[PDB]
Amino acid sequence: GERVQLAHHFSEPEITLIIFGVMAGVIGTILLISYGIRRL
Amino acid sequence: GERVQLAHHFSEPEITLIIFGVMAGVIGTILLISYGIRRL
Amino acid sequence: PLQQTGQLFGGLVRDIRRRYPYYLSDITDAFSPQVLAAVIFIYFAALSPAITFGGLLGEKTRNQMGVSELLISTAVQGILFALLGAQPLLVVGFSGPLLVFEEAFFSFCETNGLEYIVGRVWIGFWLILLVVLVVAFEGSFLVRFISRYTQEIFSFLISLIFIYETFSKLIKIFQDHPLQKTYNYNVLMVPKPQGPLPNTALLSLVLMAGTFFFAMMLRKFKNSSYFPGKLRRVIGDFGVPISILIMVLVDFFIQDTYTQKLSVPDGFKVSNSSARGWVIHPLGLRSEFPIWMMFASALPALLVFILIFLESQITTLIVSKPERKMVKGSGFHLDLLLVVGMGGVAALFGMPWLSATTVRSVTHANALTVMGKAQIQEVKEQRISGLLVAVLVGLSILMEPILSRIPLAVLFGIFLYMGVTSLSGIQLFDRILLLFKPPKYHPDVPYVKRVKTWRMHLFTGIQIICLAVLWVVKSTPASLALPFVLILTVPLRRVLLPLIFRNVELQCLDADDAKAT
Amino acid sequence: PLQQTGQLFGGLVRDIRRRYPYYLSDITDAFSPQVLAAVIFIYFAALSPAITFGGLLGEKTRNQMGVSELLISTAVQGILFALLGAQPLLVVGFSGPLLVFEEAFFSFCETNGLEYIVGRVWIGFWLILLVVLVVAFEGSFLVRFISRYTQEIFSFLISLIFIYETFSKLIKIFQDHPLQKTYNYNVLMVPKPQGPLPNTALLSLVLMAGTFFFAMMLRKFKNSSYFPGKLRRVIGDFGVPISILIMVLVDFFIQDTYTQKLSVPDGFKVSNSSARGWVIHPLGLRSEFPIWMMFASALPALLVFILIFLESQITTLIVSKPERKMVKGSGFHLDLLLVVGMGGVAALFGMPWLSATTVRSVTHANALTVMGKAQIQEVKEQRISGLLVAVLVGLSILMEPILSRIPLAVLFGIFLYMGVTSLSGIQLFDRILLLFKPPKYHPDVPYVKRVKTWRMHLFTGIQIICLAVLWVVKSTPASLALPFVLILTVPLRRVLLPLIFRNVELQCLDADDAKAT
Ligand SMILES: CCCCCCCC(=O)OC[C@H](COP(=O)(O)O[C@@H]1[C@H](O)[C@H](O)[C@@H](OP(=O)(O)O)[C@H](OP(=O)(O)O)[C@H]1O)OC(=O)CCCCCCC
Ligand SMILES: CCCCCCCC(=O)OC[C@H](COP(=O)(O)O[C@@H]1[C@H](O)[C@H](O)[C@@H](OP(=O)(O)O)[C@H](OP(=O)(O)O)[C@H]1O)OC(=O)CCCCCCC
Ligand SMILES: *[C@@H]1O[C@H](CO)[C@@H](O[C@@H]2O[C@H](CO)[C@@H](O)[C@H](O)[C@H]2NC(C)=O)[C@H](O)[C@H]1NC(C)=O
Ligand SMILES: *[C@@H]1O[C@H](CO)[C@@H](O[C@@H]2O[C@H](CO)[C@@H](O)[C@H](O)[C@H]2NC(C)=O)[C@H](O)[C@H]1NC(C)=O
Ligand SMILES: CC(C)CCC[C@@H](C)[C@H]1CC[C@H]2[C@@H]3CC=C4C[C@@H](O)CC[C@]4(C)[C@H]3CC[C@]12C
Ligand SMILES: CC(C)CCC[C@@H](C)[C@H]1CC[C@H]2[C@@H]3CC=C4C[C@@H](O)CC[C@]4(C)[C@H]3CC[C@]12C
Repeated sequence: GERVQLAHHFSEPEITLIIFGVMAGVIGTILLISYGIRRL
Repeated sequence: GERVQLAHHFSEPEITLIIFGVMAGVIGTILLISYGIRRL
Repeated sequence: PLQQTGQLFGGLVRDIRRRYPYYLSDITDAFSPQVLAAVIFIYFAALSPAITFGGLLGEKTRNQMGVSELLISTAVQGILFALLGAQPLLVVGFSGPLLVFEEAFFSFCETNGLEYIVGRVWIGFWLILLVVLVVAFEGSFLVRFISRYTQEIFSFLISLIFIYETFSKLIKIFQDHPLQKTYNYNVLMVPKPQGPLPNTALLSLVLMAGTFFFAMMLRKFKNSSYFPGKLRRVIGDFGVPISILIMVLVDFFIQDTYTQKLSVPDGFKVSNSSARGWVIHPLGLRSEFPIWMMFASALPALLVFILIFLESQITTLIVSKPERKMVKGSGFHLDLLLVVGMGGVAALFGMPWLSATTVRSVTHANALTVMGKAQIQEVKEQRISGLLVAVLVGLSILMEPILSRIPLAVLFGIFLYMGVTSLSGIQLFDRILLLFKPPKYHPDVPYVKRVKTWRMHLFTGIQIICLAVLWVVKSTPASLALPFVLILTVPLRRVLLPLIFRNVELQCLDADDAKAT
Repeated sequence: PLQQTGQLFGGLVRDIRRRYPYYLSDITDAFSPQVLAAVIFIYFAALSPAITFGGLLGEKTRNQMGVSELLISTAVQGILFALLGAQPLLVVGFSGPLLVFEEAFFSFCETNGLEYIVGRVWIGFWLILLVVLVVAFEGSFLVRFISRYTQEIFSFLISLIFIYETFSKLIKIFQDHPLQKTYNYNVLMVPKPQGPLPNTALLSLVLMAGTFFFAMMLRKFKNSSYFPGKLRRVIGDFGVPISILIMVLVDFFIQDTYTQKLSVPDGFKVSNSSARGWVIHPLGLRSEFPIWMMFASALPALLVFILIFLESQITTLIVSKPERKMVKGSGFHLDLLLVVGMGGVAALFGMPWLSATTVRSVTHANALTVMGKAQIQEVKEQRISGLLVAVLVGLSILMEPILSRIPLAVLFGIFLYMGVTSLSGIQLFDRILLLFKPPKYHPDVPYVKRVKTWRMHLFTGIQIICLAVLWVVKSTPASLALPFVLILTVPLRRVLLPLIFRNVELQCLDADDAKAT
């Protein structure tokens, strides 16, 4: 980065991986729900 | 005319009438000569 | 392309199966000098808006996002879109509504003590979530309801905006250096002239008018009957590069008079080295980013997605009309996914999100279109032109000695040429011209010979009302509501118009492919 | 018209019986707004050459003849020629070759210490003798030996000269006010600016370009399909006055920038009242005029007669071609008599002798032409327009407050319009455009479909060499030999062309009324 950055427990790759994992989990949940609907 | 001009014997109308008279005489003489030609 | 399959990502796969079989021709068909002339045209047509919007963004955001970020984002997104997108003729770049949203978001963050760049990072994070769900459920199938009514309203309005901005830049130049009896002969030039200068506004007007005149004359010469046909078509294809070179030389040989030139940054660095790095921490750069703004970013992300979706989908509709001889297909699902995903990813690095701009894409498609013996013959549908445009836009920082000798006035003339030539295929522009023609001079087209003249003029006047309503909204602080008001034309066409028009009248006036019902 | 009757003054008599019966229609046919627009056009088109040539003549002869004498002579001779002439559409005024003769004769008189104005009086006296004899013996019948070849060479060359001088005036404007970084903000402006000024050259270029653009666009709008047809034709007819008004207003609203304006003299007085008056004595003003110069003035009278005769008769040929739809007739014998006799009379009052100039007369004929639904339909043949033009030129001294607000650049644009629109009916210019076209785009005309393409291009190239030779002769101190070199074109068509071209090819390429042999 630039200047002085506030220190975090998670680095930028780690936090972006966590964010992408949560996003993928939400999208997968929505897709599984949509697969459940229109069948029963 | 304008400013100081040399004085001649004839004024402007007089000299221009002399010139027009000579011109008319020449024109009439040339027409007479041309009419005399082409016939004899 | 707009069919709703009912299969998850079904439109995306069909868009992938539609265009990628044609991949080999997408490189071979670009082996013509017309493609090179189009590359030279679209390089400037994409670089100059990039520089202008980058300077404006840097001034309005304290160089958090500036010229260099916009150039790099434009290059990378254009390269990845040309190499992967289903409609390579689109030009990916920054637009006016995007700048307005950036101003609004910077104001909101400056009010509430939020970090602007981190908020943009989270907006881009929420952007990818929306577009993935849209592509999954084939939300790009709703673009089948954008008939020629909305397409032509949007395209004509955007062209008018482009022409108006082109003229207003010259007005601003005349305001900065007004015509005076006396001037100060020693005025500081760094960074920009601090006072009015002689011969500047008039030379700018001369250069702009000369560039426009040369471009139009060479466009006429393309269709003319002079010179051998091959040489004539070669010179006509290179009309814009020839005009640019002529006027650049003209300005170059006038050493004394000052004219504003192209300005590119020194290097590939951040615009504010004390504000942010190349990667922005989602949790905060200086202060701990609030948890609520991570969830509250969805609504601005919704507005950004609506803006980008409408712009890109309508641009794809316009550049891929059947009457333009597009026989290679366009992918609404793939292009939207690539554009919005690239914008969301570029947000993570403090770089702007881009969209398929209407004027640039239309100009790119026109420059790649071959005319038959008045009739559209074929379109140079290929990926090389956009790829080279994006590469050159990225390399603009390296070629500063070449760009530093190009006045903005020449590019203003090029902009005016693009604006006036973008009105060719618009039937709304044709029907506006019929307002000032006697009915006996109307051309033999389906909307003329099966509709009464006053009915056609009423139909055109209804669209003119919509154009005025949209134009007023643009010049108001609520200029981000333009996509919704534009969407409001669709109920007008599909509901209110049948109440006052017959089916045959609407079929002739609002036709999918200019057919007589 | 050009037949030899064999009777003394037979040609003069037939001209009066041919035209003067139409005298009632020559006044009633002028009740149309197109005639008024032609009056407004040709007023400037004749006044600006008057002021420019008068100023140059005053500079080159120490004001023995200047602006006021030229204005008065132009007005009086135009009024008389409009009321009594057989071709009212001609514009009687001063020309370049006459100015060259004036300079040469002034240098001759200054070398010999003769009175220049008295020598002019005697030349004019010898002029009347020549013209009376020429009309008496019907010397104007030699006009029939000057075919389309010489007419079109002369007209094309004269239009090229007009365009070249119109551009060189703007170049001189740029030279006197160059583009510089530093200007002296305190420059004396009376009588004219003695140093460069900002924005003057560029604004002059802008005004000229805008005037030309508006004139051409209104000419296009005349033949367009927009607006109601009557309103469309009314606007198109007044196109040149509308362009003049628009550009004059545009310059008027720019207060700070200096542009050169039309400058008429203060009043009806001789240019140099310290040298001569309104009446010049044939015997001398300061010294007794030599007797031998009275007889020796015939040779300059011969040269002046050759110049005036060739210019006026070729102009009469051009404006009265059968393809121009002139259905009223023209008199070659009467017009020459009137012009040269009035010139000889005006020499007595110390005023210039004039000629029927090609560009002004062709522009006057074009401004009165009615175009049908591409095809010339009729011409507004009347004496009122030329009479009003001459009256307005006479009143130009009194209307100084209105004339002083009109820039010279606007008139330069109008002259460029006149030059480009005077090349229309010249088939030499039409064949020059065929040098740059493929043969498959050549029109279906007798000189194309009956002559081989390479033969036609050879024929065009032979006429181009004549144009180059005439242009070279103009730019030499022997520029008064141009009428003789142009006369040499007549043997070229009638002797050498049969040695290289077939009879059918010669008939089609040089056709009197554009027929297929
Ligand atoms: C600088 C170029 C070379 C200069 C040297 C000049 C020497 C020179 O180049 O002439 C050869 C060639 C003549 O051959 P030609 O007229 O048959 O060539 C035709 C011409 O190319 C047309 O434009 C073509 O039609 P289109 O456009 O496709 O519809 C046509 O193709 P097609 O449809 O019939 O099959 C061609 O047949 O040129 C000219 O066209 C005459 C104009 C030359 C004017 C050159 C003035 C500089
Ligand atoms: C300011 C004008 C008034 C504004 C009010 C606007 C309302 C208005 O005034 O229009 C009524 C009038 C209709 O009358 P109409 O169509 O019959 O007039 C025909 C028209 O003038 C053609 O140009 C003529 O042919 P040309 O040229 O001689 O070859 C033709 O003559 P002809 O051969 O058949 O005998 C004329 O019949 O004008 C229009 O043409 C409609 C387009 C007007 C465009 C709207 C205005 C731009
Ligand atoms: C880079 O950003 C910093 C801070 O974000 C800017 O410094 C600020 O400048 C403004 C304008 O005067 C003021 O608020 C302060 O002087 C500065 N604030 C802080 C917190 O330092 C700087 O101007 C930006 N640089 C550029 C080139 O835009
Ligand atoms: C008007 O004419 C007079 C002569 O009649 C000019 O006066 C001459 O000026 C030239 C140039 O300076 C010189 O030969 C003499 O100074 C004058 N000659 C005589 C014989 O006096 C005068 O310049 C003319 N006026 C204008 C405005 O050109
Ligand atoms: C659509 C995408 C962006 C997911 C939506 C964002 C929400 C649901 C998720 C994504 C990342 C998440 C964060 C991941 C890690 C942390 C650090 C922890 O110490 C407190 C919670 C906090 C701050 C989470 C809060 C909820 C959060 C912001
Ligand atoms: C064509 C016209 C001008 C006629 C040709 C000119 C000759 C033939 C005539 C016309 C005017 C004549 C002049 C008129 C007046 C005088 C003054 C007099 O004291 C001596 C003779 C003299 C000088 C004349 C000589 C001859 C003359 C010059």
